[PDB]
Amino acid sequence: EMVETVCGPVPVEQLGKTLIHEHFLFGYPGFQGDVTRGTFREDESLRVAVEAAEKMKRHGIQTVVDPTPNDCGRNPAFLRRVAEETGLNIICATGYYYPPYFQFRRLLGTAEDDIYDMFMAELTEGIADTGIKAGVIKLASSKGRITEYEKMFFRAAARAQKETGAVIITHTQEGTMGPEQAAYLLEHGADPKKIVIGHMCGNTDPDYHRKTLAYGVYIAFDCFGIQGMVGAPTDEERVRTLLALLRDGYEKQIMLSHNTVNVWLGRPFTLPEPFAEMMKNWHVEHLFVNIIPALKNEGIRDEVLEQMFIGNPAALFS
Amino acid sequence: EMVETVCGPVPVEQLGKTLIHEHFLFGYPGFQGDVTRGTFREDESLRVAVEAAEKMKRHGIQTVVDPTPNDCGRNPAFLRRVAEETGLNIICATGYYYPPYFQFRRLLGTAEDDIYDMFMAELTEGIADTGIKAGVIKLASSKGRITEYEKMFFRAAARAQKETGAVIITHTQEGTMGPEQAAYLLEHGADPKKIVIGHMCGNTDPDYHRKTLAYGVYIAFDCFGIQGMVGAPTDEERVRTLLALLRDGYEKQIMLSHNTVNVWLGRPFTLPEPFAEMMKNWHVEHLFVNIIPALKNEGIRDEVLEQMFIGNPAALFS
Ligand SMILES: CCCC(=O)N[C@H]1CCOC1=O
Ligand SMILES: CCCC(=O)N[C@H]1CCOC1=O
Ligand SMILES: [Fe+3]
Ligand SMILES: [Fe+3]
Ligand SMILES: [O-]
Ligand SMILES: [O-]
Ligand SMILES: [Zn+2]
Ligand SMILES: [Zn+2]
Repeated sequence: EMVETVCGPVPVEQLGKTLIHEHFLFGYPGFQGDVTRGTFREDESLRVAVEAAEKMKRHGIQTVVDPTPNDCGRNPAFLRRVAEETGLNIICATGYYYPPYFQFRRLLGTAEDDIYDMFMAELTEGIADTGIKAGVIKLASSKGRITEYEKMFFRAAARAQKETGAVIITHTQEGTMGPEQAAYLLEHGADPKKIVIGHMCGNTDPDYHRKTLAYGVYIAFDCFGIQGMVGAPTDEERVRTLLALLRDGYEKQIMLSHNTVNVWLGRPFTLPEPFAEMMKNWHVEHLFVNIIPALKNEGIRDEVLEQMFIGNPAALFS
Repeated sequence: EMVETVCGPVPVEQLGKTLIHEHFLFGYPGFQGDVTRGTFREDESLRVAVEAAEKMKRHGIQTVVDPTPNDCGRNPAFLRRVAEETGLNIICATGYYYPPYFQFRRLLGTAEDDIYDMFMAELTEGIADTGIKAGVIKLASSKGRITEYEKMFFRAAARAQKETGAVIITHTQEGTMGPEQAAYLLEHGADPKKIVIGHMCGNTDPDYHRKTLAYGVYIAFDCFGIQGMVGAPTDEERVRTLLALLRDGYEKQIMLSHNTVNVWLGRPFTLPEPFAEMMKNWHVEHLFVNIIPALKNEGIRDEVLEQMFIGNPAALFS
């Protein structure tokens, strides 16, 4: 029926056309240490975010999932300000990026319990004093493995999902562990229809994807526009991969996004022109402007795309 | 002549009796993600900190070095409030606890430069907008090695020390790398008389210490009261070790402290009773009330102790 957004509960029927994975703000853990050179300018950042939101509304986006983790600068009140200004629905996450705070607590024996308690509080009571609840649980695993640290979060996540029916969204590292993540969450009682395995576009072998899809989870091709960095494949390889699965009838299990960071937290930087040109398409219109057109030209039907941006999010949250 | 404190520049002659290593606030990196259950209560925390400061003043402490790293909740304005209330001098640090924020920047090729630039700005311009400058650079290495990540900070630190004459204070992990740290900083032009190698009390082999002292650096026995946790020796083993070096004439190179955390950031916790009893003496009076008395009884002279708490800090900062 309902999903919690940064502006409170909203009917799932009303979510409409949705990007499953975008960041208004994001910083890599440790950004907070770099405050003297990386101080947060709220009014300018709000301007950039409101601009990004409007752009999305231009292409009929009514809802955005912003899964920024707790230790990556998640800022619910700021997201609420963006939503209040634009009418955009924004759903935020509870979760951590892929030690030693939770490692210390593991020494105390309470760590996995504390993580569960955190998920429950943020899903059912509210984030800090913002009075905002998260709508998704955010998980991430490492390249080629789900570490013992990460598994605590996975187990906590599963446990929390059973109580709340919250959606789980995942991050996979460099195209690994898709099936392992799905299998492990299912072992601990999670519901596949409530799970999105993210960053699947980081692997070009459609066999890998089918292995993941066999579990009945959603997968996200959510890194469109990211090329030539962090061992990423090109958008063409993504399209090629995506086409294979669409033709094989998997549309009810696939969702698309860019994983943009519209305001970087911490110290400003400039990608060097080696990297810069390859990333030039990493913005929130790129799906609408460049990717979807190519898909049409390869005979993907509007009924199919609507399953991805409208039907799938709707089913996911219902 | 002068050292920067949280209340601005102060003549070194006026620093007086000094604890080289205590924390008013501290949290392990990642504490900020646990905001919903670990929210910071400023007025209560300020009360506890002011209490801790008064305790120290009772035993003639005029100056405290608080080397809380940037990503561990370092809060200069808060420290300034404690100092303004108590007349205590508090010197704070610039530095990081022992990825991926600075790992990402290493991908950009600017990381070590950015770190240096951060040290320079915080030593010579100010921390954020607080108008407070750090008085020490804070470094830490891992158990049994100084990683390539950590070396960036070491090289940045050395470089900064040459420009500013700032003091470097270090953390060693479980009694390793003392001599390596000293040797590496010296290779890059750091001045041994401006370096304190911390957590030396984590190793009980006085040969290890002498190896470190041969470089002409200060060493800190700064974990008094910490027992039965993370490879910590007992205070008795510390005393035994300390006595060997005092009798061998190293007093001009040794300093003492407790490495207290008076307000933990993040989620409150309680130590289990197995751990809790061993740690019962971990407070800022313990040196004064239990350790120094034992040293007197083993015939350590007041002239010697004064070299440690007064002469050494004074020489260190001058
Ligand atoms: C420039 C490299 C790509 C990148 O940083 N993507 C961001 C999006 C949010 O989480 C990520 O790591
Ligand atoms: C309870 C274990 C001991 C402990 O927490 N020491 C703290 C002091 C400050 O930096 C440390 O890591
Ligand atoms: Fe992301
Ligand atoms: Fe410390
Ligand atoms: O991401
Ligand atoms: O410490
Ligand atoms: Zn991700
Ligand atoms: Zn330390």
